[PDB]
Amino acid sequence: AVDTAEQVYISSLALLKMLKHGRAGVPMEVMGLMLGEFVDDYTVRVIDVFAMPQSGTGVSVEAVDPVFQAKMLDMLKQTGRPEMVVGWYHSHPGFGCWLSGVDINTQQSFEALSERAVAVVVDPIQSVKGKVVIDAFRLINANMMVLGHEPRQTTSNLGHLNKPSIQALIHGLNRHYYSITINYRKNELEQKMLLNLHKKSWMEGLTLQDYSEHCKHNESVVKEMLELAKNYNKAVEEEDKMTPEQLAIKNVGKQDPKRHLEEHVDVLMTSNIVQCLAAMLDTVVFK
Amino acid sequence: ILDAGGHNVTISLQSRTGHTHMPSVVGVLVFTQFWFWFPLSHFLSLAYTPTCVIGLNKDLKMPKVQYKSNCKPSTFAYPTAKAKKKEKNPARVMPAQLKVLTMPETCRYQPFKPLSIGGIIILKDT
Amino acid sequence: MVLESTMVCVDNSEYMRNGDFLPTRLQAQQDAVNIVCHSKTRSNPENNVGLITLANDCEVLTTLTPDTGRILSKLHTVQPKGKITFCTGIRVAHLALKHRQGKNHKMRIIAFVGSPVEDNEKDLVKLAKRLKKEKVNVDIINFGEEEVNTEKLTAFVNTLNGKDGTGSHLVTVPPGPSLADALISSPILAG
Ligand SMILES: [Zn+2]
Repeated sequence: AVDTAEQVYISSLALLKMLKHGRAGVPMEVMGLMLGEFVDDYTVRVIDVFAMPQSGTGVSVEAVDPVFQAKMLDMLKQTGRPEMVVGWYHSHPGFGCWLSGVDINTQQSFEALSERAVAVVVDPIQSVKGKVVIDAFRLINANMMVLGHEPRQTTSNLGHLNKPSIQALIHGLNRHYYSITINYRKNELEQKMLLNLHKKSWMEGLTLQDYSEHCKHNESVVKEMLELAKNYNKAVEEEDKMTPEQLAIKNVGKQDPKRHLEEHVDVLMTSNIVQCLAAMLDTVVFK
Repeated sequence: ILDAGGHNVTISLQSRTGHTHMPSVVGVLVFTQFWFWFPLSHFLSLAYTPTCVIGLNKDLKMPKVQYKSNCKPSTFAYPTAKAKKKEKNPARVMPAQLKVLTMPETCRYQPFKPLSIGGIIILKDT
Repeated sequence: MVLESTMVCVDNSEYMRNGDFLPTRLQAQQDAVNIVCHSKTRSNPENNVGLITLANDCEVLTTLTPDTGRILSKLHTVQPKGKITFCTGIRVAHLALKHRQGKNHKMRIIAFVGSPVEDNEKDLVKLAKRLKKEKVNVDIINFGEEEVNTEKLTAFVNTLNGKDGTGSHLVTVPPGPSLADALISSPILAG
């Protein structure tokens, strides 16, 4: 009846099980289920995500195992929080994560049982790092053809959700379906430690080891790559001295520059690793 | 916005005296983001302040006074010899037209205080 | 039916390996586990019963479950050699009772003491007041040879609960030859 702008509060554990259950099935599409609690119409939260087993029927409404749901909810009853089920999700690793005919064929069953049952799709392929990726879907009611199809009010999260407008074939589903907004709730302490957990890559493994491993190598065979860098000095800069003369012939910039800029400045930043970490030897060797 | 108050009133965040207007600033800063809360668009009505020349002499009594403005009628158009204004319902006026207008010389009611800006001011019977 | 979780405790003390209870206390307490698991089965289907070894190191090999099949498997080849340890034997089953998923089941423990224990009266009265705070009702059945007309155990059951608490009952082996079924015949009819 009443419709208002919707927001999905997600837990980091939910997103982890999302992409983990979707990565283990690549290329094959898997089928999960969404877990959470319905607070009201205009706000919704997914506090947990669990994965359904893969069967021979493929992705289908029959793929959900009832005895698996009974034993899982029993295992959730002995777990700290036994919250009620909400909706379903299925990964689409092989393509642009659009709902198929079987996805709506199970959607009238999930909307039958559960009032909302928001459908979520996730794919690893789109971006390796800096995008939410995933997806969002909700089935609009076909019984609403009488009234208008264009809510909500407080368009803030709506008009901002539509953008990019998500291609054509995806927004070809904007007829009969509509997306839903996703925000990351904190839970700042865990988000901060898990932030540093992946920062162990580019910072250091222990925040000590890996750049003490930079104290292990430490110019060692690292001058071999300086010899290849000084071979990049000779190579790139012997054709860099041909550039300014040619600039005087053609008069002047061909736009350009060749770039052929910066580069070995970073090699000199490794020379800052040379001077610093070797200056540590005076502290290491003496007392 | 452009037609607010039938073009007779507008938003003023700075009074001529040099003090800031609290309900207009408060009105527009809560009006900043209307997307989150739609009714916030109604709070901008507080930012609307009347711009008019009020010829009220004192108390309830309303004198009949008309004074001259030196600007051309092209500036008076709101989609010369003398302007026709109230005589205080006051009449609308532009902040740029307040410096060119002059108190009536031959009228029975003349202001004791030099007339510069609009609003409600004293008008003395002479 | 009555809601509760009964934790049976077999007596693995070295004094329990004798055949005074025909044919042997191993099969005698096995039938004791048989009659307590089948009675609790005939009592309520929701009752889950595990086992715990009291003597030497206390370890529950069978997680609390309504099915006694794995319990009957552990009754064989149990190797009940060791010195009886009391104070830890009740608390180890108390921790197994705090792992129950459902909180509507009352905490209940049944144990068999067939050996003289070195547990001081101060330790059993500290466990008595601790069980008073934890509400746990323990029904003990004394087998084997021990102090004639056991006192510290009788005073343990007495001081364990009160008002009513209906209750903790102690069944001591009579000083005479009898079958194990005759010893457990009284508790199965009335606690
Ligand atoms: Zn599919």
